[PDB]
Amino acid sequence: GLFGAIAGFIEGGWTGLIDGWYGYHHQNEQGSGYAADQKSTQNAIDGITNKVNSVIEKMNTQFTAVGKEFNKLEKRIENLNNKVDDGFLDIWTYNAELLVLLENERTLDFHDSNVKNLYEKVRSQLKNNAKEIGNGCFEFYHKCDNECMESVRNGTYDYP
Amino acid sequence: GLFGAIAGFIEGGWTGLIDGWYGYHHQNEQGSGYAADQKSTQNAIDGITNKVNSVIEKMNTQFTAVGKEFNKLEKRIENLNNKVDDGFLDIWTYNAELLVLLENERTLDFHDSNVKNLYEKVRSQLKNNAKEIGNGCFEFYHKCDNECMESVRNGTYDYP
Amino acid sequence: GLFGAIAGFIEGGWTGLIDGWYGYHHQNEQGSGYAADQKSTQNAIDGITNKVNSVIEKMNTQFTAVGKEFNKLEKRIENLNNKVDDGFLDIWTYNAELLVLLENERTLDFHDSNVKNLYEKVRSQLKNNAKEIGNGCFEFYHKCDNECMESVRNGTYDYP
Amino acid sequence: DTLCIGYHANNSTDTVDTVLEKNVTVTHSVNLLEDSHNGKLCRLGGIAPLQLGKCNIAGWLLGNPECDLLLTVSSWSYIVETPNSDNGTCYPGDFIDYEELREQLSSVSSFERFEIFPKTSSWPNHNTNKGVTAACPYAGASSFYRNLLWLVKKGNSYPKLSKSYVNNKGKEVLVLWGVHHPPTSTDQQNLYQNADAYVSVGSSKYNRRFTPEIAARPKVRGQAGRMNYYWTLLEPGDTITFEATGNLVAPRYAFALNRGSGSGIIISNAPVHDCNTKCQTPHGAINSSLPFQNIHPVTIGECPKYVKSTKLRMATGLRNIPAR
Amino acid sequence: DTLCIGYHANNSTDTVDTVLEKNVTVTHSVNLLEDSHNGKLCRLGGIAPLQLGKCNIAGWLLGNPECDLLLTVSSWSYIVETPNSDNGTCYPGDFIDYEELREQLSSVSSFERFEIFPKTSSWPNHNTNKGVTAACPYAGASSFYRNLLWLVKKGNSYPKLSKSYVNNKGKEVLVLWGVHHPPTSTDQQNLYQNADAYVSVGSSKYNRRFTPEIAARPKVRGQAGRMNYYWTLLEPGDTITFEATGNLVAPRYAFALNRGSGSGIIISNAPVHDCNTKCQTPHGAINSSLPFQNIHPVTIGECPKYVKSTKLRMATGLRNIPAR
Amino acid sequence: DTLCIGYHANNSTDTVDTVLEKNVTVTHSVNLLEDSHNGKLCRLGGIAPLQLGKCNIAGWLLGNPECDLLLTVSSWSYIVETPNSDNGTCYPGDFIDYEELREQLSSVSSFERFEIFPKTSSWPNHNTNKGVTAACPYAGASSFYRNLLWLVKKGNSYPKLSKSYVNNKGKEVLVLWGVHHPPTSTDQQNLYQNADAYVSVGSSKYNRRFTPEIAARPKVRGQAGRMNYYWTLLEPGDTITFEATGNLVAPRYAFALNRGSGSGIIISNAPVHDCNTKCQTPHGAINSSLPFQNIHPVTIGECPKYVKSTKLRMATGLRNIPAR
Ligand SMILES: CC(=O)N[C@@H]1[C@@H](O)[C@H](O)[C@@H](CO)O[C@@H]1O
Ligand SMILES: CC(=O)N[C@@H]1[C@@H](O)[C@H](O)[C@@H](CO)O[C@@H]1O
Ligand SMILES: CC(=O)N[C@@H]1[C@@H](O)[C@H](O)[C@@H](CO)O[C@@H]1O
Ligand SMILES: CC(=O)N[C@@H]1[C@@H](O)[C@H](O)[C@@H](CO)O[C@@H]1O
Ligand SMILES: CC(=O)N[C@@H]1[C@@H](O)[C@H](O)[C@@H](CO)O[C@@H]1O
Ligand SMILES: CC(=O)N[C@@H]1[C@@H](O)[C@H](O)[C@@H](CO)O[C@H]1O
Ligand SMILES: CC(=O)N[C@@H]1[C@@H](O)[C@H](O)[C@@H](CO)O[C@H]1O
Ligand SMILES: CC(=O)N[C@@H]1[C@@H](O)[C@H](O)[C@@H](CO)O[C@H]1O
Ligand SMILES: CC(=O)N[C@@H]1[C@@H](O)[C@H](O)[C@@H](CO)O[C@H]1O
Repeated sequence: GLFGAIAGFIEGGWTGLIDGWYGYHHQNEQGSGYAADQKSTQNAIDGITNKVNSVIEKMNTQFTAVGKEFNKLEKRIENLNNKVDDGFLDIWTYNAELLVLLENERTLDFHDSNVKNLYEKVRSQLKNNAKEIGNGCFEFYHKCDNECMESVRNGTYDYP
Repeated sequence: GLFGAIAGFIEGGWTGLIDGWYGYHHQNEQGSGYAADQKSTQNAIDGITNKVNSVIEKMNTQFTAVGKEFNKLEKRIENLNNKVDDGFLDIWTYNAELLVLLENERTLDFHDSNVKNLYEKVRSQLKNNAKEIGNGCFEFYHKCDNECMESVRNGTYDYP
Repeated sequence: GLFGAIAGFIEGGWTGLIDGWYGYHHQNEQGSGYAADQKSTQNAIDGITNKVNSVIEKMNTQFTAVGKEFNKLEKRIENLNNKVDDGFLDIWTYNAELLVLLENERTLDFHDSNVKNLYEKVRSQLKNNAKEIGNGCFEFYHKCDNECMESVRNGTYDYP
Repeated sequence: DTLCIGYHANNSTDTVDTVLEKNVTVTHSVNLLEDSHNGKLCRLGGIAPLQLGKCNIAGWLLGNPECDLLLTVSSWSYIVETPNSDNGTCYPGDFIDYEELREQLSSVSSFERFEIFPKTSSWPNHNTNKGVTAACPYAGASSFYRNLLWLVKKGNSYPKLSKSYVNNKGKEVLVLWGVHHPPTSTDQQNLYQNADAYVSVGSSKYNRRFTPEIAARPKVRGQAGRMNYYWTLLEPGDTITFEATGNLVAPRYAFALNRGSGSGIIISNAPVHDCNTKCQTPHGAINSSLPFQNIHPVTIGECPKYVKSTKLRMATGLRNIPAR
Repeated sequence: DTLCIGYHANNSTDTVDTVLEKNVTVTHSVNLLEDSHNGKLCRLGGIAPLQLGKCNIAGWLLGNPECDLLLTVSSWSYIVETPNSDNGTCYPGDFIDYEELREQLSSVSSFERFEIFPKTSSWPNHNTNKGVTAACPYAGASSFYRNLLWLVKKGNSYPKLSKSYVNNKGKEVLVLWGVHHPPTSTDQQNLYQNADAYVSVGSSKYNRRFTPEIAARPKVRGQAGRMNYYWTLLEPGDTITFEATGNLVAPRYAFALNRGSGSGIIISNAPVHDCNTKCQTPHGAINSSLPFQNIHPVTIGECPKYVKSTKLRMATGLRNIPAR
Repeated sequence: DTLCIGYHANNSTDTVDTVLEKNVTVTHSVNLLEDSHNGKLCRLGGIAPLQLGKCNIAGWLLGNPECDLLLTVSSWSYIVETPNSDNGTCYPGDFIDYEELREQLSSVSSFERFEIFPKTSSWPNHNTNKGVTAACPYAGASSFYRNLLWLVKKGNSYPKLSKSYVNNKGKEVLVLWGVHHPPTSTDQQNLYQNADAYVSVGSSKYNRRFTPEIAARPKVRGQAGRMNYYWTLLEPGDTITFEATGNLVAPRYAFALNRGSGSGIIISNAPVHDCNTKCQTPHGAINSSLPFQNIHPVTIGECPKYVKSTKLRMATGLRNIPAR
């Protein structure tokens, strides 16, 4: 991870979480479970969607492209024509793979950055009312019930 | 934000700050106001300047480029010539937009990273002598006067 | 630095460290010295190695590419052929320099990110048992001997 | 009471490569590379393609005896030649600017074939029935091109002929013709009487003179002689005039062309089939929304950008760490 | 006492797009795309362009009667043809390797026109005054090209002529000439006496023979006959020899060319104007430092790289969050 | 007791550029640009290159008298022409489709030269010893091409000759020949008797007729006449027939070609040398693993992608801050 979060200080993922890419677990007296953070997950979905669309936009559509014939005394232009076809073919294959290769890295870092930020956000919300256990978990001091957990999620919580 | 600072934990910008991109506000007894952090702002200006110049450098100048005529029995080379012109035209338009598109993202993240670092720097300077309020503000404990604020800025401050 | 670590809050490098890119110094009663963090250094070496190989992979090998002659009444195709050679030549030179230019930035940030993470990792390991001096140094409270230092390195340490 | 911050994970096996690491399992991804086709030649714009089959453009335009099947076709979505399109010029000879004509046909979506010079009324003073040869057989008997007329002398006389045509089809008219070259001066006389004949063709922009070149050449399809083929695109309103004192293989049928961009000629062994598509390749039709395809570089219609890639998967989700 | 860390913001409305988000307002940015021109054809290197106006390269070099305006021009920064450059070969015929000649002229910055074969002294034995035609009129009267001389028989005699020229201009010399083709053998005799004439042209590297091709062709500008135009670039020190027994339209004026890279021919309706520029396009001149422009792909001089882009703005400042 | 976290540093002086900062010293880097060669022309695949030296392809194939050195060479790794490769067609004339032939030779790795028409047995009725000229000297005496035979009349008689060759070399056969053009009809008669001769060449696909073009042209190497050169690639099993009543410069030696992709012709003044390489350029051989090189765009074998770059260094280590 570029931001140390995913596969970093938060070792693994939750097959349990199933409403988004980023979320909370929570283990209150009333019970446990998982909850996805819409705010986060959506902004990510929008960004990634906009990214894929932007990539596709940059690539043009292939229209009618057929060969040409050349007689036995036109080997030079036959080759020139061939050099041009292979030429652009190699350029675009290069552009397509290189673009995808590089954006995949950026996308993964993007997610890593998002997890990281969600943590820091939650962290500065709880401040003293809990301690950093590790693996991205906060152990409360003032027993946080179900509606208390929810307050942390929607960023309302608020309690010095 | 990729670094959670700009439009992140520091929600907005200061139309008030007008000497740089990054700066401090400060609200001492003697008075308030804004002050830009040269060190930061300059290193950013240098970097961005070097970035724009580097982009322009990679693009070449267009010299004399005029068409060619072909008679009624040279439709194949007329098309080959056309396929080459459109070919490179699409390649360079692609390169120019894609480069700009990608660097704009990098530039914004760059600024985000700079704000973030300026904060952490200031933070580790004050340590215990103040608390993190939020929105990138530090509330002092030992009443920091005008020349005290300045010490934080120029990184001299120094006081366990 | 994009992550504020290298040439940032850890001002310089250690010509003394010579087993990796990232490591610890340590100044215990028993003695001082330097030690490289394999885990870190290796993952970096693997990544950079994979990066360089990936770059080279994207570039193709140049096979037999020789000129063509044209007579005095084929100036148009002689120029078309010339426009195509210079064309792809400028495209690939652009691609090669731009790729290298951009990855050099990414590589440096990568290292910066690694130093940064190694710090935060060590930091959350020591927690209360030491204080953050600055320049990426931790001053212990409970006198950490040689085998104690080692425990911090291999991430075993463990002591609330 | 505890509250943890984590990220999604699932049973996905999708993998993508990155600058720093290869084969990284992801939670979500989109394949951008299309690699499937139906292995069939379908119609575009609801119009069937012209399957030349065993014939090639030359055989089709000249009217080789083995291409009668194509006689009634006059509109197509694209032209198809096969690895067995060998029936072209059954009579040995050079087809001038042949590739150019092929290039011209690439933007022709249809034509109106017509008898520019009716056989039974345009040549009162020349024979119009002995123009056949064993090199261009039909039903075992000697024959000839359906769209040309091999004129020979009548009762030991070949008067200077002069025939003109004015184009009012309101569009380009493709006119084809030939010049015959007997192997000996004896044959030159048996066929055209005049020892020193010439063929002359002209329009507002076309102007060319032809001279018989008598000589025995290695036999091809039994012929030691040769027959050269020519063509020109007569513009609307222009006039083409043919003048000859022998050796002229006169035009019989010509074509008023209709341009209709976005078409071409392709070589394929894929079978034509009652089916529709917006994208056609020599291997079969593509039906995809993906930005790329690695089926074939030659394409007709609306298609994905061809590329040499084997895989092009873009990561959307994040690194999948189920840690089960 | 408080100390906050923040970032700049202002009244900027500038917007840029990014991979993840479109239309992002920024505090500072630079436009890299030039999209303005003065809609005028200016001079480069302080030299005016050659405006062919109603004439085209053919009319200019041959000296079409409607191009006298161009007669005194011998240096230019670039050549300009318009949508109405129709005056070329007033006498119907084929101009061989015409496109090639145009390509050649693209690297010619000037020339020295000279009378290679003076009209009043080079043809003692042939008539030099009856070479006019209604196809090439001037002031309502029949005329002819200013740079060629249509030679015809003198007192019912057309002796074999032989004229040579040795090039000491120290540079390439463009020599142009024509070969006339009467519509009938009667005219062939009225003009040149000799029924079977020929024209022969040769140098150290050029060698070609021409034969009259008598035949009536669809009339163009009243002519049923044709006149073919030829040219060649005689190298320094080389010699060109013309030999003919009729049908030769002899060179009168020729051009010693001066190469000077960085020029060309463009088609434009933009008006020439007393103005200067370092960059010229068919639509008008560009005056910019920007790396790009979307004005026109065809360019002359020092210009920004053409591109199909509509917008190319690079962000320099940061996301603008004034939050007013 | 203290524990610090730091990073490597050393005495490295390596520098790299980045988007934001230029000239950044690094601890480790790899140069991707190869810029060294041995300035020598070596052999590839263990085979020496064919050094034409003072001759060019024309001189080599025709057998110019000054190229006897090349006579015994029949296999090469690549062909080399120099800035002084001037010995080509010693007898002034046009070499038809010469560039095309050069292009053809670019994929020929070797051939089997053979006497297609033995000199002492193929022309019983024509003289085979007077075919020399001062334009193609050897040892100060008049001579001629080694691979062609200039046939002239025998005892004031030049009968219609007819010579054919059937190709069983199981591969393409390159056949070259010429057509001579005397400066005067007198010479036409001294050399070939027949005033109106013709040369005819044909195969299953080739068919062309040639006519003497008598005329005095500027002298080149003392010749006012001209000699045009022609060639064709006879396919396996096909037959080529030559028929002439004069002016034919008959083939003497021909070449059975062996194709072998991955070769070509280069122009260089670099010296051939007893050495081996997998990559060859006109300046010298490259021996590198680097992905790039800026030595030369023209290359033969396995080489690094050419690029205009001066420097291409990729950072592997980190920013070097020794702070000594
Ligand atoms: C008339 C014509 O040109 N058609 C030929 C036919 O003669 C020949 O027998 C057959 C086999 O190759 O191919 C084509 O059908
Ligand atoms: C029908 C006809 O013209 N017969 C020929 C036949 O003799 C020849 O073997 C074959 C292949 O070239 O082509 C044609 O089928
Ligand atoms: C000398 C010559 O070429 N005459 C014609 C002229 O009659 C005609 O009106 C003009 C425009 O159509 O073109 C040419 O100038
Ligand atoms: C056989 C032949 O071509 N002879 C000439 C030779 O006399 C001349 O010196 C050389 C270079 O100028 O070119 C040719 O080799
Ligand atoms: C021909 C040449 O100079 N190349 C040599 C190669 O033969 C040898 O195996 C290698 C060993 O270090 O060094 C160079 O690559
Ligand atoms: C040719 C074919 O079978 N492909 C069809 C396509 O025509 C149609 O547009 C698409 C969605 O409507 O569904 C595909 O299966
Ligand atoms: C009068 C004459 O010379 N012939 C044509 C005339 O029909 C036409 O109206 C004019 C303007 O286009 O162009 C001339 O060339
Ligand atoms: C050609 C034009 O109009 N552009 C002017 C240029 O002439 C002048 O030399 C320059 C000086 O700053 O300013 C440009 O805007
Ligand atoms: C003797 C001979 O044949 N060689 C001549 C040489 O003397 C002359 O200097 C050179 C000039 O181009 O031309 C060569 O053909």
